[PDB]
Amino acid sequence: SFVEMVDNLRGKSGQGYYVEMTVGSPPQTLNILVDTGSSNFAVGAAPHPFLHRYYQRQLSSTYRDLRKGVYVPYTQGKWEGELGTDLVSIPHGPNVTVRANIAAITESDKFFINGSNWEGILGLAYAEIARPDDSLEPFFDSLVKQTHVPNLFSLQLCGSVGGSMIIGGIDHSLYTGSLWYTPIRREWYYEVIIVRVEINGQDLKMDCKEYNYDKSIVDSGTTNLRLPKKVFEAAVKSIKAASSTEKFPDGFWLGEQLVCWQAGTTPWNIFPVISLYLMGEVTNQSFRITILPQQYLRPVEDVATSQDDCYKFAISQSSTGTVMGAVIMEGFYVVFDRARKRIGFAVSACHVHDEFRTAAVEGPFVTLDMEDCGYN
Ligand SMILES: COC[C@@H](Oc1cc(C[C@@H]2C[S@@](=O)C[C@H](NCc3cccc(C(C)(C)C)c3)[C@H]2O)cc(F)c1N)C(F)(F)F
Repeated sequence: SFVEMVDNLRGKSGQGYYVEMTVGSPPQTLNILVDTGSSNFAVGAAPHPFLHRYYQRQLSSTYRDLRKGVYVPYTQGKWEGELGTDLVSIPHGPNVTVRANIAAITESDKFFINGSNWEGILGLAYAEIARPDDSLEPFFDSLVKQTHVPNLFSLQLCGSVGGSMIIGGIDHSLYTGSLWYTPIRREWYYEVIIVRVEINGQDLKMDCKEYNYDKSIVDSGTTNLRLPKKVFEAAVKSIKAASSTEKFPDGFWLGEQLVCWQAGTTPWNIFPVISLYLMGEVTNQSFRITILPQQYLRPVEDVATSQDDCYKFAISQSSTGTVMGAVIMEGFYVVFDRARKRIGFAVSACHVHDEFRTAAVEGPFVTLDMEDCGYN
């Protein structure tokens, strides 16, 4: 019955993907950002310049105050509010209702995005990183505990944008080829291990621990591919060399300045493909996902009145490990198989197009000593 969940996601470029939910009795409708990088379910519950609607606890007969405060500091953005529980449903999701923890957001700073069209966030990761602490049961744990929904979900994020969140299973009509699985290293973030990196077929040749320093996570709430300082520098250097045929302001490589070309003349060919190899399911085995420039050059509306094609560099430097954000996930079907502690990747039905190249998930590869790639 997964067909009812196909295309249940919407979004705007650089502004996340959201699903429709209802909270309270009678049901109040809200759009909720889908975030595999956090574990709190939180909604605007007070007026805000960027909110067109919000959760009104006073109007819900099933609302229960937990009489505890809470705050969450993200990389960028934070909010604080009051904890409580209430009934929650997903109209274009499984046909169930659950009582879940909800953080009612009363104050925030750089959390809500002007024009994003979402009013809350659904953290889909594990209790370990929930605030105030791991005793606050995350939404998906409540869903699985209270219903017969199987303990997994999958995300098809498509390149204003749409996608699918299949709750409780895998919809085989949403991908082509085979699914390749990498272990979830530890259940807090969706942490994985990258074992090799190549750019246009050239190995970066770093200690693979550098790729996962201090962790690597799959995070739908983050837009960019984010890379640890040393890896970022090596990657940009290689990407610059490959595209040196053209000139870019260095504010572009910092993800600040956008670059434009005459509509339809974007020189895709001069930008390399990036291959990330992930730890596999059997001994000394891995697989790779290959990312095209159409993924890491994010389309942005022209600052000028011109109808050029403009882009921002969507790879940026991190001090908290690798983050495989939305631009990596786009064009792949990603299965969060919590039941079997693994994450699967397959080429998405809405895969990214290139004239002479194609995003891919390929294996098996042999890779020795993969355990040594994890950072401790
Ligand atoms: C520019 O934003 C676009 C972004 O909007 C937001 C998205 C988030 C979710 C964040 C995005 S970034 O902060 C990484 C983080 N995941 C890893 C992480 C890093 C630090 C702390 C935590 C804990 C929550 C576990 C404590 C988790 C993730 O959840 C928070 C926000 F405010 C905004 N606006 C959009 F629109 F989704 F693309």
